[PDB]
Amino acid sequence: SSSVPSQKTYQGSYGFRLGFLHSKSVTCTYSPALNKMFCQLAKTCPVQLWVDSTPPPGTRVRAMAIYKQSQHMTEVVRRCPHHERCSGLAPPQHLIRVEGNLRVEYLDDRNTFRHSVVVPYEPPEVGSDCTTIHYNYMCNSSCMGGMNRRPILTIITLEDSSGNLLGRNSFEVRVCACPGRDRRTEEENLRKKG
Amino acid sequence: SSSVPSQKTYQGSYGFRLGFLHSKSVTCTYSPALNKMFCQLAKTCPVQLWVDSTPPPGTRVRAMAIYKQSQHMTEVVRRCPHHERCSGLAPPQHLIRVEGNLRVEYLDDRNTFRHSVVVPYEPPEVGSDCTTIHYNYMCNSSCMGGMNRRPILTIITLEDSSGNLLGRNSFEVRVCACPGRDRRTEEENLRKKG
DNA sequence: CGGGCATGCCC
DNA sequence: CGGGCATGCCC
Ligand SMILES: *C[C@@H]1C(=O)C2CCN1CC2
Ligand SMILES: *C[C@@H]1C(=O)C2CCN1CC2
Ligand SMILES: *C[C@@H]1C(=O)C2CCN1CC2
Ligand SMILES: *C[C@@H]1C(=O)C2CCN1CC2
Ligand SMILES: *C[C@H]1C(=O)C2CCN1CC2
Ligand SMILES: *C[C@H]1C(=O)C2CCN1CC2
Ligand SMILES: [Zn+2]
Ligand SMILES: [Zn+2]
Repeated sequence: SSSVPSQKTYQGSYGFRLGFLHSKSVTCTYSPALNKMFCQLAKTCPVQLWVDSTPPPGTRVRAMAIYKQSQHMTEVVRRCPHHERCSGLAPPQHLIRVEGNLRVEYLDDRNTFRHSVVVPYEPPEVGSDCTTIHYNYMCNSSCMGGMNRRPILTIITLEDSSGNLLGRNSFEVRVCACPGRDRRTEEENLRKKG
Repeated sequence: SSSVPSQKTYQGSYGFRLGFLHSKSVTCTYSPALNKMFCQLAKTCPVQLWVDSTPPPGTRVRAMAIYKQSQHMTEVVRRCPHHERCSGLAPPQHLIRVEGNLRVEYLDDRNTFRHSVVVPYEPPEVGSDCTTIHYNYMCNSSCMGGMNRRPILTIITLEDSSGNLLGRNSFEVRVCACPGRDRRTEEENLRKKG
């Protein structure tokens, strides 16, 4: 009955976890202490999928944004009117895109109105321990009429072809002009005032 | 042949001049030194019309915004996509509105695509030396996808019913959250660095 | 590139 | 209300 998707971590029977590459001026950088990705708008944000056990054929990987703060959780995260107007398969209203994938699907939920982007799950290549997806966030966190400075979480779910939830993980995202500066600022704030 | 309207002051045979009331946190304030109005979005910005001689019946008062800097003069000044979407008679794309007037006309030029807003000229009441029009600016100067931090001029023209230009005056506008702060900052910059 | 201005807003 | 943070950007 809820229109707010769960953000509860569920690593599940397949041992599903997210991973991030190690990285002022940088195009993205991930803070383990904050569980937070800092990245630039319309630029590659790699996310690694790690599993202990192999998902069944036909498993799908869904990404969805939700506002982090309780006061905004019920509002659908959308692209701002400016970036919606300056717009391949991604509807211009969608914040999150996937690049480099020929089987991407963009979904608008008939009941909750929430946007999500889905690609097939593929196991890592021989010798690799993870699968990397290239996400793109098409607005800054600050965009007026869109996220409007409100932090979001990205929720990544592993789902089988039948719709069973196999795993769920989430990370906070700040899309900003200066990821390196802002990560250092927030980590210092955590140490000094958190 | 030009699509850029003239901004040249032409006080003309009727002795046409603009006037402004004397005024942090203030909703508007005019700087004589800068010939610049500082005002808040969607709030009253009174402009006084002064003439030495009485215009003929059917005279009209037109207001139009142009970008002040040479690099942007040829671009039409428009409302940003966010404020256009969150919108009486004024088309949502128009930056400048007039409130309190039952004969307001909003014009989109067929050839130059520029927006303007027009009201009839009315002489001052007995004992008064000027006529006041209440303008509203529907975006901040900073609005992304609109003025985008670029200064504008407002051009006020007195035109007879036949289309003759009787007078022209202009003033710079900064639409901003804190007119009093920003006026003091710019006037200090003028004294120290201008 | 990094230093520092910008400017709506602080929940 | 004013002090000062915010955060894309400096032409
Ligand atoms: C955004 C990511 C990173 O974390 C670094 C810098 C750019 N990409 C790949 C490596
Ligand atoms: C998660 C794995 C690794 O450890 C490296 C970088 C990303 N994938 C493939 C090789
Ligand atoms: C915006 C104008 C002014 O200059 C002062 C303050 C509010 N209005 C009327 C007087
Ligand atoms: C321009 C005139 C004045 O001097 C005062 C204020 C505005 N109008 C009417 C009275
Ligand atoms: C973040 C900051 C930088 O380091 C360069 C890119 C964006 N911004 C301006 C220059
Ligand atoms: C300009 C500044 C003020 O003085 C109040 C109104 C807008 N802004 C925040 C509070
Ligand atoms: Zn945006
Ligand atoms: Zn606007």
